[PDB]
Amino acid sequence: VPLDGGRFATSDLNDLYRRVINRNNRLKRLLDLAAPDIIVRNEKRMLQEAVDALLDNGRRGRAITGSNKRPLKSLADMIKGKQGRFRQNLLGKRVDYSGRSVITVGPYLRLHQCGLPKKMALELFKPFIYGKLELRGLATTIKAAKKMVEREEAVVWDILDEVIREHPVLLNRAPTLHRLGIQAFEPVLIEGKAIQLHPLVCAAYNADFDGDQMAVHVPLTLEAQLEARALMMSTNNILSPANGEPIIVPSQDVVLGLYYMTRDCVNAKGEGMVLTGPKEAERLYRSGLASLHARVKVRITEYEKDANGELVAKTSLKDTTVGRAILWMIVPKGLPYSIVNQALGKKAISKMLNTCYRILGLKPTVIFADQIMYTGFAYAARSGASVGIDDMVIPEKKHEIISEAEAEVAEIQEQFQSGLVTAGERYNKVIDIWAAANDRVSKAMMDNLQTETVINRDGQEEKQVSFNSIYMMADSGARGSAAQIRQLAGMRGLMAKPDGSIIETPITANFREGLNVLQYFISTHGARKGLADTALKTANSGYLTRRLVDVA
Amino acid sequence: MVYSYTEKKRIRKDFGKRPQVLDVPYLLSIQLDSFQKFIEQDPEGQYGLEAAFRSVFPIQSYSGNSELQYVSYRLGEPVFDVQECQIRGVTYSAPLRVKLRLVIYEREAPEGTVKDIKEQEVYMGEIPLMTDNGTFVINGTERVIVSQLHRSPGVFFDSDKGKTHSSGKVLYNARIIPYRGSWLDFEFDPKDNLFVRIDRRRKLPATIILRALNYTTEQILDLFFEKVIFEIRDNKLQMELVPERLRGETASFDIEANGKVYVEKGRRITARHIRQLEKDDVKLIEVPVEYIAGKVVAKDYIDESTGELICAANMELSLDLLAKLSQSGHKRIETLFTNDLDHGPYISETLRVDPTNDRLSALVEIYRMMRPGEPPTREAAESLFENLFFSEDRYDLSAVGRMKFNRSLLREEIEGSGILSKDDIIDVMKKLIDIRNGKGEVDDIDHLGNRRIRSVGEMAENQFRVGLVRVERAVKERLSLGDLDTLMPQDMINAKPISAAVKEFFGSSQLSQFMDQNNPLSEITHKRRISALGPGGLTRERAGFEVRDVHPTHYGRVCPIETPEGPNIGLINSLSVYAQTNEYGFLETPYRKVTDGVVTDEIHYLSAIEEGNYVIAQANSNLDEEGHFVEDLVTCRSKGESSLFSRDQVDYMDVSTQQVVSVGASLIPFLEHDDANRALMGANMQRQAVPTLRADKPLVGTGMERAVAVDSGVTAVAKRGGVVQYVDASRIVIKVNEDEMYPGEAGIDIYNLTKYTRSNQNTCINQMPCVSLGEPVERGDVLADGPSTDLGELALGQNMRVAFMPWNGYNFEDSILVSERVVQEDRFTTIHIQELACVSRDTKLGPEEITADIPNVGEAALSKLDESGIVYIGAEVTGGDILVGKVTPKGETQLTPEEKLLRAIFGEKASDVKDSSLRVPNGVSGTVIDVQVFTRDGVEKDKRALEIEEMQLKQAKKDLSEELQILEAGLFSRIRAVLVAGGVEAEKLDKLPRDRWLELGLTDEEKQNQLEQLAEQYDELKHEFEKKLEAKRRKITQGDDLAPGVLKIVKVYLAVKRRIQPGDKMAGRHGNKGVISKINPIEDMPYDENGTPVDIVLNPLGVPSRMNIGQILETHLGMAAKGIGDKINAMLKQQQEVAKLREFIQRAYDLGADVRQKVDLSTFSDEEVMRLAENLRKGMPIATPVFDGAKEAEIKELLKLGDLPTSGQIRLYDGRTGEQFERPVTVGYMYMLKLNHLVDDKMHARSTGSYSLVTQQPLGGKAQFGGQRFGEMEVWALEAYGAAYTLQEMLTVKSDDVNGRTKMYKNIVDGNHQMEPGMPESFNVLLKEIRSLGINIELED
Amino acid sequence: ERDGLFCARIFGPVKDYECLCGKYKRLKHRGVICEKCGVEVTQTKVRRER
Amino acid sequence: PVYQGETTQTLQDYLMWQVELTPFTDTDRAIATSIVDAVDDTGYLTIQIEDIVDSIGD
Repeated sequence: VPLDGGRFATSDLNDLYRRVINRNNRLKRLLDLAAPDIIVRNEKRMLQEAVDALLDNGRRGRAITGSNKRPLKSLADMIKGKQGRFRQNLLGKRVDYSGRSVITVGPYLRLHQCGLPKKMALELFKPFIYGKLELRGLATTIKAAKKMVEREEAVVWDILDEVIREHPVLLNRAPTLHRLGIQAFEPVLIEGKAIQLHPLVCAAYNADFDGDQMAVHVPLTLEAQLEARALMMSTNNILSPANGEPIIVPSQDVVLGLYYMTRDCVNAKGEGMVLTGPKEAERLYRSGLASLHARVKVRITEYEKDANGELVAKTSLKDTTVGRAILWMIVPKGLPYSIVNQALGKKAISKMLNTCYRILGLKPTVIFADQIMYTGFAYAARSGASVGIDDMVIPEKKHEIISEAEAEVAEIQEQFQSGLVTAGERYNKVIDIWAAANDRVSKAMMDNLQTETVINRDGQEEKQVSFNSIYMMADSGARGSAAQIRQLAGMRGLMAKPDGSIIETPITANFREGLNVLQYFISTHGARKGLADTALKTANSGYLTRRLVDVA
Repeated sequence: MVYSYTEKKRIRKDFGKRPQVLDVPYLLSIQLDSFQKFIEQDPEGQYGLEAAFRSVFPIQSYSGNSELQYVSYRLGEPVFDVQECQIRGVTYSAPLRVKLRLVIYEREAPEGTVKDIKEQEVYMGEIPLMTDNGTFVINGTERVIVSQLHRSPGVFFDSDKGKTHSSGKVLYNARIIPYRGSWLDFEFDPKDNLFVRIDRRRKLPATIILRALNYTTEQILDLFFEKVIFEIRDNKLQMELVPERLRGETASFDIEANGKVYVEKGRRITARHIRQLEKDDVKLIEVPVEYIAGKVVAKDYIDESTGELICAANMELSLDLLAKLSQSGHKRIETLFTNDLDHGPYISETLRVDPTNDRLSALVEIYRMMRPGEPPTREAAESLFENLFFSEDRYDLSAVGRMKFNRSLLREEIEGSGILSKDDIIDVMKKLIDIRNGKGEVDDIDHLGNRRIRSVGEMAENQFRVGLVRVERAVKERLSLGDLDTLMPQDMINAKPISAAVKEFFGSSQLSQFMDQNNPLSEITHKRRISALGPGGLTRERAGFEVRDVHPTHYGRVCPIETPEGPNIGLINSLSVYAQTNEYGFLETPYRKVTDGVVTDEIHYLSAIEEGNYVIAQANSNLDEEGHFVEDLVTCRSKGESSLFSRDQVDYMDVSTQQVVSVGASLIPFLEHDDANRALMGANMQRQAVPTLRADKPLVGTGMERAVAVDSGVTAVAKRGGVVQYVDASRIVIKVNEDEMYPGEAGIDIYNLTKYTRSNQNTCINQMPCVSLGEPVERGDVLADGPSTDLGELALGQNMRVAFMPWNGYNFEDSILVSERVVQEDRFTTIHIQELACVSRDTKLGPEEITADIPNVGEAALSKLDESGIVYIGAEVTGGDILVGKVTPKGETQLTPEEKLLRAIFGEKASDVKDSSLRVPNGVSGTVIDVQVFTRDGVEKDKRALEIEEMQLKQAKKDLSEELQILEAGLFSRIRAVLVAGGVEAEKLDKLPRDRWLELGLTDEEKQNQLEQLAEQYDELKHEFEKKLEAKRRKITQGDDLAPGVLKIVKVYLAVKRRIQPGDKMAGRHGNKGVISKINPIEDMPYDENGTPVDIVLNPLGVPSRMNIGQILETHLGMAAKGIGDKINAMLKQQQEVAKLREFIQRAYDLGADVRQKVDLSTFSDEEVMRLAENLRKGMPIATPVFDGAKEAEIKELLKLGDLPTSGQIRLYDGRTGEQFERPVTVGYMYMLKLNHLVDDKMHARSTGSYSLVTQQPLGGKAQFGGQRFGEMEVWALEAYGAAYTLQEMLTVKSDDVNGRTKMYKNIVDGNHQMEPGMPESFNVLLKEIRSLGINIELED
Repeated sequence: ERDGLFCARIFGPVKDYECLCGKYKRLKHRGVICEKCGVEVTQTKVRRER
Repeated sequence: PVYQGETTQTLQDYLMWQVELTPFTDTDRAIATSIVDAVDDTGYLTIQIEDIVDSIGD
């Protein structure tokens, strides 16, 4: 351990060695002088103890250091434990070709691409660029190629583009529980310092785009590239190895776009007329039709594989909407028309892609998936969904329900003070009454946040589904759920935070109005418990995975 | 009315629905309030430095007739100030000198003193002084010692329910921990066996410790057990009956109460019969004989005639013994109760297991048990047991343990001794047994009444006491050997151990760490944190789960919001804005006194315990005009559970709504509209807000931002504010008025700004002025604005126009789309002043002199260096170039002809030195601000130091000149006023003073005298200034003290500048974080009819899943404020009249309920109105309290006022296609904060570098070229794929194999693309390490 | 030092092809033991295998 | 502990590094090391040229 120079400050591994050496030396020198039996016995006992402590200082050793009371590193602790030789000889050693760049998003990439910064390159594919320059004659020697790479001329970037043309690369994230955490991609040079990533494969790495550090490994040999192309390539593993279900399914934005582009209204702009089917896209970029125009007739060519999987065409002039008609062009031929003529939620496109992979194949499925992602991003950008303070409304009968509940609680406590009801019975009855009140408030919230959008017509009332952004982003399945929306308008609930004990008075506020200090303070305990539980469960899950893998 | 003319430039529109009674404290008096008593001279030796001397200083020699007395101590003046200690690199401390006394007594004479040596003061080390605000200066750095939370010393009763044997029982134990000494526990066994476990040792036997205190068996039996009555005469067996004690389920037989039988034999028990027997007089009644077999004897009884050992103690009586105890004559044999309900035999059940019965045989068993190797010799068995926890020198509780002990046992007296007594343990065990029986409640562990905070005030004292008790031993051993001799007081008192202990405590410890200088909020948060880790408290970080949780007592003493989300969650806490330390060390909180239904303006600081006795209301309760309540049933807390109470039962009330909020979580707008998790993460990310070039005011506002900024100790204030005369980019002078100044001073104040100085995280600390010229400044007003500040308020980030909408999937999940107009406008641009330094390291063969003419280097590369070899300040050093030339003198050779010829050919190069300069780290660039240089005093160098020297000196020259300059004028003025009507002209005296022409017949009396007097004064002043600066020069050129080998260092400060990029991570106050995804041009950004494209685009999918309505409200308020500011800017640009503008401002200010009053035209002089309107022409700031912010109706009204849609949404167009969005999108200006984690600071890649000597592996961290660990989770993914070949090439070839990586490199350069496995080096290292023991292992075939 | 830890005459030499003595300091002598100091001049890599 | 004694190059290993990259045959490579190993760190080689021919053993 070479220090500043004054004191060497050795690694305390030869200290036990020099101790044993000098102890044995003085013992051998004393043996030649015929020492008394007690002295030589004590000296040999000390030598035995020193030799026994040299091998391991964790058994009656209690060895200290010159600086502090640190245990001396023996020849048995550096071979076991979390930090040791068996965790440096197994897969615990650091490897070159690191990566370590922030992950961003990219909507122009495909299922088997990744944005690789030009600055991260020229350092990873360095021996490859050297060989390329040596074979192209522009590099007479190795020192010349190194000098040309150090100066970063114009030619080395073209040589790099030529080399990285069809050379597969692989990506890896630090937390990798399942095998999907390590996939392969075709690297594409992009100016910048961050690594782009496909939005559909993000779910595979379980990221949330708050970019952490990543890892980019480069296969050198030919067989490694073959394995990364045929086994580790993202276009090969589409289903999950745990239940055989597709995981490349679209996400919130794509789901939201596909749900907004597939929605029927009552009286749209220029509805009723008959359309050819490929003409709906023309009136979209103009003013002759709306995407949400219902009761529209447009023929479509449905291809079936009845006769030994041969494509047979059939036309029936089905009634649909402009949006679904436009989306049908994205839909391949080997799919029917009864799969897009619906609300098209989150599970809808999931089972659509599942049936597509089951019937039509892998490559057409990947094509359909990327096209779906493209059109979903496009329609979600064209829509312009936003969340405001008016997008949520408190039920008008909420104050009355709360007054009735508090009057019932007052009657219950009056009966308790009268001597007819005990403490536990009154407590449980108050809990049940508050639960019933919360359930009724939650039910009344849906009365205003669902099918409560009346539009003028011949009958002046039709009661169609609402177009609230909060409800459209929830019901579709993009992001959030009904329980979370309940806290936005209704009441949060009992919130039994301390040790699971339920409080008699529940929080009767919502995240839109102004909560009280005490209510927020009470609610804070649940989040503190939840965060600690989430922080603690990770270690247990890791230990369980480690043990199961080591056993099986 | 309004005040603070400095603050009166930009008045913030605060709402404040609830009034304010208690003003916000200094908010940073905890570290300085506890450290002040450590140095302040106290009248009595109770606490501080006096308590460290008066405790254990008067030590006495071993009968050597010597005494050590203490008179007083004093702290000397520091050598340097706060500024020079950080520049040079030396610690900031003050020398300690104390006057001692050596009293020697002559032998063979009682109280006979011959002489004393109490005439010399000894210096004992330098104590590190404290800076102006909580911080310390050590080795040029700035560290902070966080206060630690510890359980108060005292008696605690744990429960451990359902964790003993999984049978359903509980073992009520008891513990007593002192402040300094050994511990003591009393464990309970399911078999009703007590333990005396001490210091977590093995399970001790039963209560033998009481027997070792001279208490025999009969004494303990009479103490813990009570004998009611017993009598036997002529086989009558008559005993008194008590209804309270002698009871049970049923009775066997023979139960008569003075004739008539109340409870028949074999009958059910009735309370009426018991009441009738207790009411009537009942004497001793007869009892059967079968009860004698069950009851146990209490005391030892013997026969009158025979004195044998029959009828011993702790032995149940039998029938066979009855006869032998009937003829003996023992008529009264007291017994026990033995009731399984209340009075259990637990004490007697454990006494029968004691191996010894006598005190002598008992005190020797604990000696061989506490110490493993020790024989019983009757020498140390008593001393060690008395010195373990009964001696003052080894046991103490600082009266806090005594207070908690007297409070837990219902004792009234609070004064006691530090050592423990017998009755103390007696009462502890009695209360433990009572709690076990069911008398008393179990104490709470995580309760704040049991916890207390320790700052440096009571930690440096303990450190000094530990350092002094070591020198006490040396003093004792030196006063015994050679006492009868005259010597100096500083004979053996060397302050080496004390200094070493102080340095180990302050410099490098577990509580002393570098402060966070990222932002003014970061440091003020770090100074107010509370940790539980360190030398005490729990055992380690993996201690428990129920401790790291919020408690109902955490209402107004700590912050349940601010806490990390890592492995130490819950352990770290934050103090509230109204929290305060108690005298003992507890936490107090203020509450208003509510009497007879009205609220009194008086406040009281209630503690954790006292708060549980009274009824405390809420701050969110309505208040009448006369201090009454609107609703009779107000929500109040009584014992933790809040409920409705009447207006007469209310005792106390909260102060404000932000009492449960800390100093950082209170800067979040609409906190109640945010989830407890998002607000938490937003307050956590707010600590790391990186400053920018121009801090933009938080138009939204959250509250006491000005207060936080002025109390963060980052800006400059104006003490004794008078009139300003000279302003500059680094210097500001202020002329104090005649009222706020004292005589004997010139009357000027000087402030030297801090421009571009490094911090603990390479963040530049720049300052900016605020006044232009001749502006009246009051006392306490902010003069200079530092980093992240604006006109005195806090500004961590910048205002940005946002729009929640999807945009081509660039804001897909949490990515923040940023326009190109944000990089162009130089927004979010940060400076980074990193600075490396090259040493000298003078060897023994030669002194490597830093030259400017090194070998193996072209003249072009040496064109940036100086004549002494040092990079010119201002040079744009980039890449890797020479920064500080320095050649090491390599041991030259002898003859060797070639050298001789070579040497002559060139000269002063061949066989001379080995070039090794600084060289800017491969990956660093930027102009070099300035270079510092320290040289060992006495070295004939100072080449480029001279230039620097002059600069420093020059600054000081003028610094003290101005003050003197003004003084001179007065002198002449006085002389000119004294020369009035003394035969002197105007121009004559104006042309040249010359001491008023040597008093040329001014009055020929007092005139000359006055002149003479003035002359002396004038001359005196001259000499005064001369020596004043004389000392200054000395200190400046006093030299520097480096290490041993080092000769002369030269630190160079670089200075980069980063704009934003698609890899930067920004966040907001609400918790919405994310990285950039693309920098799109201005045209692609959405817009509307008017224009002004948005700069930032966010994703609205987070709002439903993450309750963040607070950010929507912030956006709306920012939009309204910007609308009002744009209207004001338009009115100013149209050059409208002042009356219309003032009316508009008054109308925009006075909108709302009767919550605040503010009117113009009453104090302003028509000139300050334009100044106010000019500061907020780009938008006026608002202010909304933490839990008392504005309402939706007020926001909608403020939106309608600004001539815009009341809803808030607006129809935006498309910047790419050119069409219009059918759905309206919310717009507005929110606040964004830059973070520290960037992409140009962590990104690194490599293919081949340097590996270690062990197993030949590369480096892991961010070295010059390092890799990343390929863990088991990665290979487990690859084994289920078929990457066996990839695994084979990644495990040996590119990681461990030495020849393998080289052959792979060769094959890739050639273009072969093959692999040879070979064998890694880690397996060989493993085999070599295994062969080192008595184990054989070798590879076979 | 002589006959100690990290010493000569064992554990390979401190340099490539030269003993601590100062003779046979080149590849001309590879498998011979110097008479001055008995240090093999085999290789430096051999130090981690002795 | 601290057994991370980072290694280096300097015209012995660096000189040898270049040797491999270039196309030198077995007899030439072998010879190369002999002369690349007689290169004194200070500057030039130690022994004469003829020495080198005699230490090939041919």
